[PDB]
Amino acid sequence: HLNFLKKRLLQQCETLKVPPKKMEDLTNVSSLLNMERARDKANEEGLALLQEE
Amino acid sequence: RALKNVTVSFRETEENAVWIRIAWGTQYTKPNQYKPTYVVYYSQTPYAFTSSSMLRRNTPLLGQALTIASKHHQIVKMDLRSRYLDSLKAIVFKQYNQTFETHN
Repeated sequence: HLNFLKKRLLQQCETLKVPPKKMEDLTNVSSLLNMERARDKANEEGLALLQEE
Repeated sequence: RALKNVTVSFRETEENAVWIRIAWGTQYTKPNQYKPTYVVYYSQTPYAFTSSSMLRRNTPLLGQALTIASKHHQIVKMDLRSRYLDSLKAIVFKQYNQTFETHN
């Protein structure tokens, strides 16, 4: 029954329509988030130092 | 204080010369060791030689650093480029003619 309802949900997702969007694979979500957090902090502190000077 | 990541290496040799190797970088990149910049400075003289490798992006910053560290006010570039450093040294210091007439 689980595989049956899974295939049924696959069909229901196939019949659905949605405006297009774009992204990449799901394995690199947390890594990219951490890199973006680090880059944001670095850019913020650099901009703060430059502004103080 | 201008940039964030930058490597500077000094070498003080006789003939009153200081060799400076600079590896450039910014707040979001690491210093690039493949494209360095070489500077030869002569103490207490208004002249300094540089290797034209990548300073086209950071020329005003290098000029400011040179004119501040050496206690000067202005800096300008001469219309004299050459691959032979000794020839430039002899021409700029105008010591290519070393013959003087004397009876002694």
